[PDB]
Amino acid sequence: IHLAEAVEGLLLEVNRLDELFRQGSFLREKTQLEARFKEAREQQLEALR
Amino acid sequence: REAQEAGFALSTNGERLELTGPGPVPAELSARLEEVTLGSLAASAELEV
Amino acid sequence: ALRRLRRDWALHYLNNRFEPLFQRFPQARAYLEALRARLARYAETGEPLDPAQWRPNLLTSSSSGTPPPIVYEPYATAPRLFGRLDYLVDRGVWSTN
Amino acid sequence: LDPAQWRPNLLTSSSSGTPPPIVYEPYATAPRLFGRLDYLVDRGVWSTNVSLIRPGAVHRAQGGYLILDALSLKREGTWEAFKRALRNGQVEPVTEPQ
Repeated sequence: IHLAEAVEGLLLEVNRLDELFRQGSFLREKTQLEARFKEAREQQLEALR
Repeated sequence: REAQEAGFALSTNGERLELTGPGPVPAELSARLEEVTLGSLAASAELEV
Repeated sequence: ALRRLRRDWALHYLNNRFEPLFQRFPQARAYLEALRARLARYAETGEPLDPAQWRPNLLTSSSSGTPPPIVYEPYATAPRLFGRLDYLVDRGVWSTN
Repeated sequence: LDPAQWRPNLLTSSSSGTPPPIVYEPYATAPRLFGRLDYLVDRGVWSTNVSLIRPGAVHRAQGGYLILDALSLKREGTWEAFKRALRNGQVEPVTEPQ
């Protein structure tokens, strides 16, 4: 029963996970990866310019 | 009080946790923000349980 | 790359949330790590997750040791000996779990 | 919660004691001996419940006598199931393999 309630909480932890998927560090790391891809797209844009 | 240590104000909207103030907040401040957010969502889950 | 990073952070956060579960149930390591991998897949892909397929099924509880659990089965047949796998037809599909 | 799955199914009512409830079943077969479990296909699912079990000869023989023929047992192959229902009290309303 302890493991049953524990795995119930672990399954409910999807809310914790997808709420962490909009946190400050999430935004920071997504923005730095997007900034790498964005500087790639930029240098492309300015070369075409 | 963690935010007001550096002189930063807070405006939370329930699920969303954020603070108002010019300039970048300390890294420890953002870490505490995310820790408090995770704890709040967890305690929410156990309150439904 | 963002999908892979989301999977990695799901792995990290669920390692944090599962290590107490790992020590609490030392011999349930395989099921817990499989659940963690499934949650990582949920994070990376957005694949829907159902509790009905990831909830352990209670077979038999304690018999208090004494008397020992004795089960006489005069109708020795495969469905009654080795058990049965039911099939609920939800939405028209014979979806099992 | 559905009442259709939590409503007790009326198998057999009183026979006023006298005469005793006698059920002669010359067609001694498992669906008629041990009863049948029906299957209403609602919304496309073969959803069953406690309300879809039909009493057999054994169910309406309770408190009385069940008359059976040896031919209808050794011919229809229900002798083993019958003697298991007798010895072990294993009366199972039969269902189709589907």
